[PDB]
Amino acid sequence: WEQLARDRSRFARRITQAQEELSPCLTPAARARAWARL
Amino acid sequence: LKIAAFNIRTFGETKMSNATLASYIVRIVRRYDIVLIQEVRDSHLVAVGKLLDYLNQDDPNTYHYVVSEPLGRNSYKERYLFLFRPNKVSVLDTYQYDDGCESCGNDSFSREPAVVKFSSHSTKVKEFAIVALHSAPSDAVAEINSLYDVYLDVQQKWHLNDVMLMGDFNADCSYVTSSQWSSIRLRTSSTFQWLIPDSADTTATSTNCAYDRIVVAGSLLQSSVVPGSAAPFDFQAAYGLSNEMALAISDHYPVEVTLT
Amino acid sequence: DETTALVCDNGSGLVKAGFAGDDAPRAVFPSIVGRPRHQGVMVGMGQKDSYVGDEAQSKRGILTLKYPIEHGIITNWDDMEKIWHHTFYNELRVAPEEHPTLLTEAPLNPKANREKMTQIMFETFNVPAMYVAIQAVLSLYASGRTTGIVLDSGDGVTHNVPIYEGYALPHAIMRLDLAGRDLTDYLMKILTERGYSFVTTAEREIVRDIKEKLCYVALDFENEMATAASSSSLEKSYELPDGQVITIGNERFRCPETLFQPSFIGMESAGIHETTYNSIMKCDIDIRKDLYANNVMSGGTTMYPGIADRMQKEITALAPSTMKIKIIAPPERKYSVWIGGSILASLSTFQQMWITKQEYDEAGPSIVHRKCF
Ligand SMILES: Nc1ncnc2c1ncn2[C@@H]1O[C@H](COP(=O)(O)OP(=O)(O)OP(=O)(O)O)[C@@H](O)[C@H]1O
Ligand SMILES: *[C@@H]1O[C@H](CO)[C@@H](O[C@@H]2O[C@H](CO)[C@@H](O)[C@H](O)[C@H]2NC(C)=O)[C@H](O)[C@H]1NC(C)=O
Ligand SMILES: [Ca+2]
Ligand SMILES: [Ca+2]
Ligand SMILES: [Ca+2]
Repeated sequence: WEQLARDRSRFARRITQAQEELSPCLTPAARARAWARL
Repeated sequence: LKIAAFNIRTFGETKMSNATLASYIVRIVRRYDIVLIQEVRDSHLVAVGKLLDYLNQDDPNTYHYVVSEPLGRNSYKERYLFLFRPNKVSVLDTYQYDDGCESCGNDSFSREPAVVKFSSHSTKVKEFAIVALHSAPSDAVAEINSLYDVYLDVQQKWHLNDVMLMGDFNADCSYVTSSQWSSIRLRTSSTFQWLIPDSADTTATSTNCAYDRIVVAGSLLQSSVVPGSAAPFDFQAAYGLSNEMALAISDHYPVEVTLT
Repeated sequence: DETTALVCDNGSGLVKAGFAGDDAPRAVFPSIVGRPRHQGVMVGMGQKDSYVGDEAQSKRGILTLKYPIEHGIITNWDDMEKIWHHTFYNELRVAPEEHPTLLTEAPLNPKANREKMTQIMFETFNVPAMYVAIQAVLSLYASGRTTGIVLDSGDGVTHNVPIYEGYALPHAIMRLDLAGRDLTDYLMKILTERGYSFVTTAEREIVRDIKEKLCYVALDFENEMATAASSSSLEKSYELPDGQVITIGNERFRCPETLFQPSFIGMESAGIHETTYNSIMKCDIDIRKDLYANNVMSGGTTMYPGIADRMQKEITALAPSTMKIKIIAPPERKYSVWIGGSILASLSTFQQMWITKQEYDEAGPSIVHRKCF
């Protein structure tokens, strides 16, 4: 179960990489900025 | 009530898309209140669908169906298709015979019999089962013999002695010789009447083989059979066809019987 | 099992379904509902009113087939309810009332379509929460950026979707109604012109397989058409399941060329390279540098070998001379929409973005516009 161990942590790393990159776009302030844009 | 078992050689999209071959097949089916079609080579049930469209153009409930998944130990696979008139009979229950473990190499049938319990208010027998078998030619003796166990199985599940077993058994000529009949319990047991005899010709070719059979067990079903009604239907003779066009339909005749 | 959020990517051709947190969808099956044309049973079964996905495809002969997602948009809600019922109960083996459910929508999905989607999830399926994400936006997220322009090409529709700071720019979204099944049909036509016949159902479904396996995008089309006869490597052989062996030559790259030259199938529309350029030129001049440098390709119809290198060429030709251009073609891009949905729904930040049953019960279907954008 070694290819799986590598794949699980690879995806876990993508999610933590998305917490950094994406979450600042999903803050109530940013969504209000985005909501005003349209 | 008229019942038939008809092996239609390579019954698929090509044969049903042919307006001539479709005409003759539909005319044959229309003779019967119940008909078993064997050798259905129909990956996506398109031929079966096109046949039902044809049969149900005017009244959408002329024919209802009981059809199987593609059956076979190898890539070569056939379905069993029951077509019946729902105004003449009803289907109370159906099941595929459990012929044992395929992966073990112990399964008794290449194409496991489809089994249908019928309600027939118009005949002496009110409830009876039909067991379908298109046997593997080179395993005919073992498979016809195994239908004895299928009968016992029908008895266990439905408490029903009134069972019709029919289809291309390959039950003559090279595949079942005179001496091998004593190994087949379905023939050696007095429980079973063989309505299609050894002398019958069920081949559209120039061969003389009683390949296709109808076999009946139970007092009521046996007493419902119209004496002498069990025979092959020579569609070449009846439709004044050439031998070439006859073979283009099928290399087997239907075997039919009338109940009352 | 009983808590984890669901991700359902609803495509014209294929439904992609699984659990938020997984790196791949559990279930991928055709977006098809089939109903029996006649009364009958399969041996050992009761009467079925509908089949969905693989079984509907494999039994299509005795059924009337429905494709309720046309060019990315759901157009039949009775059929779509049975696709969703199949997704939850048959494919994922979950109770929808136990699981928050993220659905995906086409870019510029009409508001009525959006609302009916939200209504069904809450009223028909009793989901505790739900969200609706633009498919192109999830793809960009899965590529690990919040700014860029996505080319999403599937079975039914192709879209250019420019995205800035995590949100689509709707006024710059382009829609080309040329995609997978148009390419399959064109290949079937030109292979027929070569002198082959696809008549029986068994022989008509394989043309898609040939397309997915042997087709590619020529870097220079004009050049490869002249080299066609000359080349020793172009012609390839494909074995049918029955035994027949057919030969495919210039048809390999002529098929997907349709993406760049829609005229091939009688469309007066502009090619995917032109729509990509036109999409960027509809955006603010201030961000185009970042768009040009982040072309992310998505969906099964971007899988053709060479399409990445061909986009590079055709856009460099159209763009300003010194513009830094980069085409990203993720190996996972036939499931990038779903995977992006799995990541979004796994974020702690996203847990207050869900439309809850409470919120839907107070606001009604029109809530979807407030919460999902
Ligand atoms: N390797 C491949 N090469 C070319 N085409 C491919 C390949 N793999 C899949 N496809 C095609 O991609 C299409 C499926 O893509 P996708 O799953 O993204 O579409 P969809 O979401 O069902 O449709 P849409 O996004 O248009 O609503 C089909 O037409 C399929 O034949
Ligand atoms: C419908 O079926 C018949 C029989 O299979 C086809 O008939 C034959 O055609 C071939 C070549 O055209 C001839 O060599 C045979 O002699 C014909 N056989 C018979 C028995 O007539 C017929 O072509 C089919 N029709 C269509 C339109 O496909
Ligand atoms: Ca078997
Ligand atoms: Ca004969
Ligand atoms: Ca899609």
